[PDB]
Amino acid sequence: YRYTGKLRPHYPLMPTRPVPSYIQRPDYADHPLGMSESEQALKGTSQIKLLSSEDIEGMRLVCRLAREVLDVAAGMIKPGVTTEEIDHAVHLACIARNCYPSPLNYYNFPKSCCTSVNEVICHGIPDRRPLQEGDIVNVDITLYRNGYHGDLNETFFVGEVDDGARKLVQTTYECLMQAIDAVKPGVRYRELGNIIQKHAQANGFSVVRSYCGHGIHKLFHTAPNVPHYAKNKAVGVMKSGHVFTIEPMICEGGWQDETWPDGWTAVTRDGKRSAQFEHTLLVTDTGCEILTRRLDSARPHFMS
Ligand SMILES: CCC[C@H](C)[C@H](N)P(=O)(O)O
Ligand SMILES: [Co+2]
Ligand SMILES: [Co+2]
Ligand SMILES: [K+]
Repeated sequence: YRYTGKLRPHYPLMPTRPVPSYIQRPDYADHPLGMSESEQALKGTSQIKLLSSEDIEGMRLVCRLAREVLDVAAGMIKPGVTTEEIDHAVHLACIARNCYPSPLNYYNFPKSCCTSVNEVICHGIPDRRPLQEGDIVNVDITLYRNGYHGDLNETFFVGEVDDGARKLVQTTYECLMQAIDAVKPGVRYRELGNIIQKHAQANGFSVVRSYCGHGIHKLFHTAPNVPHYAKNKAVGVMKSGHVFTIEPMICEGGWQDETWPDGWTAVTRDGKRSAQFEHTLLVTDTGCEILTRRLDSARPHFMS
Protein backbone atom coordinates (compact mmCIF):
# COMPACT_ATOMS: atom_id res chain seq x y z
CA TYR A 1 0.00 0.00 0.00
CA ARG A 2 1.21 3.42 -1.00
CA TYR A 3 0.03 5.97 1.55
CA THR A 4 -1.36 9.23 0.06
CA GLY A 5 0.17 11.56 2.69
CA LYS A 6 2.15 11.72 5.89
CA LEU A 7 -0.25 9.88 8.15
CA ARG A 8 0.21 6.24 8.99
CA PRO A 9 -1.71 3.80 11.21
CA HIS A 10 -0.08 3.29 14.65
CA TYR A 11 -0.54 -0.32 15.67
CA PRO A 12 -1.18 -2.43 17.59
CA LEU A 13 -4.80 -1.57 18.54
CA MET A 14 -5.95 -2.34 22.00
CA PRO A 15 -8.10 -5.30 22.35
CA THR A 16 -11.79 -4.53 21.60
CA ARG A 17 -13.46 -2.84 24.56
CA PRO A 18 -16.48 -4.64 26.03
CA VAL A 19 -19.85 -2.99 26.73
CA PRO A 20 -21.57 -4.32 29.90
CA SER A 21 -24.51 -6.50 29.14
CA TYR A 22 -27.00 -4.23 30.88
CA ILE A 23 -26.65 -1.73 27.99
CA GLN A 24 -29.06 -2.48 25.22
CA ARG A 25 -27.35 -3.50 21.97
CA PRO A 26 -28.14 -2.94 18.37
CA ASP A 27 -28.55 -5.96 16.09
CA TYR A 28 -25.14 -5.82 14.50
CA ALA A 29 -23.33 -5.82 17.84
CA ASP A 30 -23.40 -9.61 18.10
CA HIS A 31 -23.28 -10.43 14.41
CA PRO A 32 -19.93 -11.99 13.53
CA LEU A 33 -19.30 -9.67 10.56
CA GLY A 34 -21.20 -6.80 12.23
CA MET A 35 -23.96 -6.89 9.71
CA SER A 36 -27.22 -5.21 10.56
CA GLU A 37 -30.12 -7.48 9.56
CA SER A 38 -32.57 -4.59 10.07
CA GLU A 39 -30.64 -2.35 7.65
CA GLN A 40 -30.06 -5.04 5.05
CA ALA A 41 -33.84 -5.79 4.96
CA LEU A 42 -34.34 -2.25 3.63
CA LYS A 43 -31.33 -2.13 1.35
CA GLY A 44 -32.25 -0.41 -1.93
CA THR A 45 -35.47 1.13 -0.55
CA SER A 46 -35.98 4.92 -1.14
CA GLN A 47 -38.96 5.12 1.19
CA ILE A 48 -38.51 7.38 4.27
CA LYS A 49 -39.91 6.66 7.71
CA LEU A 50 -42.35 9.22 9.14
CA LEU A 51 -41.51 9.30 12.80
CA SER A 52 -44.05 8.96 15.57
CA SER A 53 -44.08 11.18 18.62
CA GLU A 54 -42.50 8.42 20.65
CA ASP A 55 -39.79 8.01 17.93
CA ILE A 56 -39.23 11.78 18.08
CA GLU A 57 -38.72 11.70 21.83
CA GLY A 58 -36.33 8.84 21.51
CA MET A 59 -34.27 10.63 18.87
CA ARG A 60 -34.23 13.79 20.94
CA LEU A 61 -32.82 11.98 23.89
CA VAL A 62 -30.14 9.93 22.11
CA CYS A 63 -29.01 12.98 20.10
CA ARG A 64 -28.69 15.04 23.22
CA LEU A 65 -26.57 12.34 24.92
CA ALA A 66 -24.47 12.05 21.81
CA ARG A 67 -23.76 15.74 21.93
CA GLU A 68 -22.64 15.29 25.52
CA VAL A 69 -20.17 12.66 24.53
CA LEU A 70 -18.80 14.74 21.66
CA ASP A 71 -18.24 17.54 24.13
CA VAL A 72 -16.29 15.15 26.31
CA ALA A 73 -13.99 14.33 23.40
CA ALA A 74 -13.73 18.03 22.46
CA GLY A 75 -12.33 18.61 25.98
CA MET A 76 -9.55 16.14 25.39
CA ILE A 77 -8.10 17.57 22.25
CA LYS A 78 -4.49 18.69 22.82
CA PRO A 79 -1.06 17.87 21.46
CA GLY A 80 0.26 14.43 22.70
CA VAL A 81 -3.19 12.78 23.37
CA THR A 82 -3.62 9.60 21.30
CA THR A 83 -6.86 8.93 19.43
CA GLU A 84 -7.18 5.66 21.30
CA GLU A 85 -7.21 7.70 24.52
CA ILE A 86 -10.04 9.79 23.12
CA ASP A 87 -11.88 6.64 22.15
CA HIS A 88 -11.51 5.09 25.66
CA ALA A 89 -13.02 8.21 27.16
CA VAL A 90 -15.85 8.20 24.60
CA HIS A 91 -16.55 4.50 25.27
CA LEU A 92 -16.79 5.15 29.06
CA ALA A 93 -18.99 8.22 28.50
CA CYS A 94 -21.41 6.24 26.34
CA ILE A 95 -21.69 3.54 29.05
CA ALA A 96 -22.15 6.22 31.76
CA ARG A 97 -25.21 7.36 29.82
CA ASN A 98 -26.57 3.86 29.41
CA CYS A 99 -25.95 3.91 25.75
CA TYR A 100 -24.08 1.60 23.33
CA PRO A 101 -21.35 3.21 21.16
CA SER A 102 -22.95 2.60 17.78
CA PRO A 103 -19.67 2.32 15.81
CA LEU A 104 -18.46 -0.61 17.83
CA ASN A 105 -18.59 -3.68 15.65
CA TYR A 106 -20.66 -1.89 13.03
CA TYR A 107 -19.49 -3.95 10.02
CA ASN A 108 -16.63 -4.95 12.30
CA PHE A 109 -15.44 -1.37 12.92
CA PRO A 110 -13.12 -1.96 15.89
CA LYS A 111 -13.58 1.17 18.03
CA SER A 112 -16.30 3.31 19.60
CA CYS A 113 -15.85 6.50 17.58
CA CYS A 114 -14.12 7.59 14.38
CA THR A 115 -10.98 9.98 14.58
CA SER A 116 -10.04 11.49 11.30
CA VAL A 117 -6.80 13.41 11.21
CA ASN A 118 -5.70 15.78 8.32
CA GLU A 119 -5.99 13.83 5.01
CA VAL A 120 -8.42 11.29 6.52
CA ILE A 121 -11.82 12.18 5.09
CA CYS A 122 -13.74 10.04 7.51
CA HIS A 123 -13.90 6.78 9.35
CA GLY A 124 -10.41 6.88 10.83
CA ILE A 125 -9.71 4.25 13.43
CA PRO A 126 -8.46 5.46 16.89
CA ASP A 127 -4.90 4.24 17.34
CA ARG A 128 -1.66 4.84 19.15
CA ARG A 129 -0.72 8.07 17.33
CA PRO A 130 -0.43 11.16 19.48
CA LEU A 131 -2.11 14.26 18.15
CA GLN A 132 0.42 16.73 16.80
CA GLU A 133 0.34 20.52 17.11
CA GLY A 134 -1.10 21.86 13.86
CA ASP A 135 -3.29 18.76 13.15
CA ILE A 136 -7.01 19.05 12.46
CA VAL A 137 -8.95 16.10 13.80
CA ASN A 138 -12.57 15.18 13.40
CA VAL A 139 -14.30 13.06 16.07
CA ASP A 140 -17.55 11.31 14.95
CA ILE A 141 -19.81 10.09 17.71
CA THR A 142 -22.86 7.87 17.46
CA LEU A 143 -24.87 6.53 20.43
CA TYR A 144 -27.63 3.98 20.61
CA ARG A 145 -30.31 4.16 23.29
CA ASN A 146 -33.73 2.44 23.52
CA GLY A 147 -33.55 1.45 19.90
CA TYR A 148 -32.54 4.89 18.47
CA HIS A 149 -29.19 6.13 17.09
CA GLY A 150 -27.89 9.73 17.27
CA ASP A 151 -25.00 10.83 15.15
CA LEU A 152 -22.77 13.94 15.04
CA ASN A 153 -19.26 15.10 14.35
CA GLU A 154 -17.00 18.15 14.58
CA THR A 155 -13.52 19.02 13.38
CA PHE A 156 -11.12 20.37 16.04
CA PHE A 157 -7.77 22.17 15.96
CA VAL A 158 -4.83 20.67 17.81
CA GLY A 159 -3.01 23.67 19.30
CA GLU A 160 -2.25 26.30 16.80
CA VAL A 161 -3.03 25.65 13.21
CA ASP A 162 -2.21 27.34 9.88
CA ASP A 163 -4.51 29.68 7.98
CA GLY A 164 -5.43 27.01 5.40
CA ALA A 165 -6.63 24.74 8.25
CA ARG A 166 -8.71 27.65 9.60
CA LYS A 167 -10.29 28.41 6.27
CA LEU A 168 -10.98 24.77 5.45
CA VAL A 169 -12.69 24.06 8.80
CA GLN A 170 -14.65 27.35 8.78
CA THR A 171 -15.87 26.80 5.22
CA THR A 172 -16.89 23.23 5.97
CA TYR A 173 -18.92 24.34 8.99
CA GLU A 174 -20.59 27.09 6.84
CA CYS A 175 -21.39 24.46 4.28
CA LEU A 176 -23.21 22.36 6.77
CA MET A 177 -25.11 25.25 8.22
CA GLN A 178 -26.14 26.66 4.85
CA ALA A 179 -27.60 23.22 4.05
CA ILE A 180 -29.36 23.06 7.41
CA ASP A 181 -30.81 26.49 6.88
CA ALA A 182 -32.52 25.16 3.73
CA VAL A 183 -34.17 22.28 5.42
CA LYS A 184 -38.02 22.37 5.57
CA PRO A 185 -40.94 20.44 4.21
CA GLY A 186 -41.12 20.37 0.45
CA VAL A 187 -37.39 20.73 -0.33
CA ARG A 188 -35.88 17.96 -2.44
CA TYR A 189 -32.99 16.07 -0.64
CA ARG A 190 -30.95 16.59 -3.83
CA GLU A 191 -30.90 20.34 -3.39
CA LEU A 192 -28.61 20.25 -0.35
CA GLY A 193 -25.58 19.27 -2.39
CA ASN A 194 -26.05 22.17 -4.70
CA ILE A 195 -25.84 24.51 -1.75
CA ILE A 196 -22.86 22.83 -0.21
CA GLN A 197 -20.83 22.58 -3.38
CA LYS A 198 -21.61 26.20 -4.29
CA HIS A 199 -20.02 27.43 -1.06
CA ALA A 200 -17.08 24.99 -1.11
CA GLN A 201 -16.17 25.85 -4.74
CA ALA A 202 -16.38 29.56 -3.97
CA ASN A 203 -13.65 29.04 -1.44
CA GLY A 204 -11.46 26.91 -3.67
CA PHE A 205 -12.34 23.54 -2.08
CA SER A 206 -13.83 20.29 -3.38
CA VAL A 207 -16.62 18.07 -2.12
CA VAL A 208 -16.26 14.39 -1.43
CA ARG A 209 -18.56 12.21 -3.55
CA SER A 210 -18.32 8.68 -2.05
CA TYR A 211 -19.88 9.33 1.31
CA CYS A 212 -23.32 10.80 1.97
CA GLY A 213 -25.67 11.99 4.74
CA HIS A 214 -28.26 9.48 5.77
CA GLY A 215 -31.52 8.68 7.36
CA ILE A 216 -31.08 7.63 10.97
CA HIS A 217 -33.40 6.48 13.71
CA LYS A 218 -33.98 2.78 14.52
CA LEU A 219 -31.47 2.14 11.78
CA PHE A 220 -27.97 3.63 11.84
CA HIS A 221 -27.95 4.28 8.09
CA THR A 222 -31.08 4.20 6.03
CA ALA A 223 -33.10 6.28 3.55
CA PRO A 224 -32.68 8.99 2.56
CA ASN A 225 -29.23 9.03 0.95
CA VAL A 226 -28.09 12.66 1.02
CA PRO A 227 -25.26 13.54 -1.32
CA HIS A 228 -23.22 16.61 -0.66
CA TYR A 229 -22.23 17.53 -4.17
CA ALA A 230 -24.16 19.43 -6.92
CA LYS A 231 -26.45 17.81 -9.52
CA ASN A 232 -26.86 14.59 -7.70
CA LYS A 233 -29.74 12.32 -8.20
CA ALA A 234 -30.97 11.82 -4.68
CA VAL A 235 -34.55 10.46 -4.31
CA GLY A 236 -37.16 12.16 -2.17
CA VAL A 237 -38.70 15.25 -0.75
CA MET A 238 -38.47 16.55 2.85
CA LYS A 239 -41.56 16.06 5.02
CA SER A 240 -42.18 17.01 8.67
CA GLY A 241 -41.26 13.90 10.72
CA HIS A 242 -38.19 12.91 8.55
CA VAL A 243 -34.86 12.47 10.44
CA PHE A 244 -31.57 12.44 8.65
CA THR A 245 -28.00 13.73 8.75
CA ILE A 246 -26.04 16.18 6.71
CA GLU A 247 -22.24 15.64 7.00
CA PRO A 248 -20.23 17.34 4.22
CA MET A 249 -16.58 16.43 3.72
CA ILE A 250 -14.66 19.27 1.99
CA CYS A 251 -11.06 19.07 0.77
CA GLU A 252 -8.14 21.38 0.15
CA GLY A 253 -7.20 19.59 -3.11
CA GLY A 254 -9.36 17.25 -5.22
CA TRP A 255 -12.43 15.34 -4.11
CA GLN A 256 -11.22 11.80 -4.91
CA ASP A 257 -10.96 9.33 -2.05
CA GLU A 258 -9.50 5.95 -1.42
CA THR A 259 -9.57 3.50 1.51
CA TRP A 260 -6.71 2.13 3.56
CA PRO A 261 -6.08 -1.63 3.86
CA ASP A 262 -7.95 -1.56 7.18
CA GLY A 263 -11.16 -1.26 5.12
CA TRP A 264 -12.39 1.90 6.83
CA THR A 265 -10.01 4.78 6.76
CA ALA A 266 -10.96 7.08 3.89
CA VAL A 267 -8.26 9.41 2.67
CA THR A 268 -7.82 12.05 -0.01
CA ARG A 269 -6.04 10.47 -2.96
CA ASP A 270 -3.85 13.56 -3.11
CA GLY A 271 -2.96 13.62 0.58
CA LYS A 272 -4.31 17.10 1.17
CA ARG A 273 -6.54 17.88 4.18
CA SER A 274 -10.22 17.32 4.56
CA ALA A 275 -12.72 18.48 7.15
CA GLN A 276 -16.26 17.46 8.09
CA PHE A 277 -19.19 18.47 10.37
CA GLU A 278 -22.36 16.46 11.04
CA HIS A 279 -25.68 17.00 12.64
CA THR A 280 -28.80 14.86 12.95
CA LEU A 281 -31.85 16.89 11.84
CA LEU A 282 -35.59 16.44 12.30
CA VAL A 283 -37.80 18.20 9.70
CA THR A 284 -40.53 20.24 11.37
CA ASP A 285 -42.95 22.87 10.07
CA THR A 286 -41.02 25.94 10.50
CA GLY A 287 -37.95 24.10 9.06
CA CYS A 288 -35.88 21.79 11.22
CA GLU A 289 -34.84 20.83 14.64
CA ILE A 290 -31.02 20.26 15.07
CA LEU A 291 -31.16 17.34 17.45
CA THR A 292 -27.40 17.27 18.03
CA ARG A 293 -26.95 20.95 18.61
CA ARG A 294 -25.22 22.44 21.58
CA LEU A 295 -27.87 23.58 24.12
CA ASP A 296 -25.49 25.57 26.28
CA SER A 297 -23.18 27.42 23.92
CA ALA A 298 -23.46 29.34 20.68
CA ARG A 299 -20.69 27.97 18.57
CA PRO A 300 -18.87 24.75 17.59
CA HIS A 301 -15.74 23.92 19.49
CA PHE A 302 -13.23 25.14 16.94
CA MET A 303 -14.41 28.74 17.37
CA SER A 304 -14.20 28.60 21.15
C1 LIG B 1 -18.36 3.13 11.94
C2 LIG B 1 -19.64 3.88 12.19
C3 LIG B 1 -19.43 5.40 11.94
C4 LIG B 1 -20.39 6.00 10.94
C5 LIG B 1 -20.21 5.40 9.50
C6 LIG B 1 -20.34 7.53 11.01
N1 LIG B 1 -20.95 8.06 12.24
P1 LIG B 1 -21.11 8.37 9.57
O1 LIG B 1 -22.49 7.86 9.38
O2 LIG B 1 -20.19 8.37 8.34
O3 LIG B 1 -21.34 9.85 10.08
CO1 LIG C 1 -21.25 10.27 12.09
CO1 LIG D 1 -23.55 9.87 9.93
K1 LIG E 1 -9.68 15.16 8.48
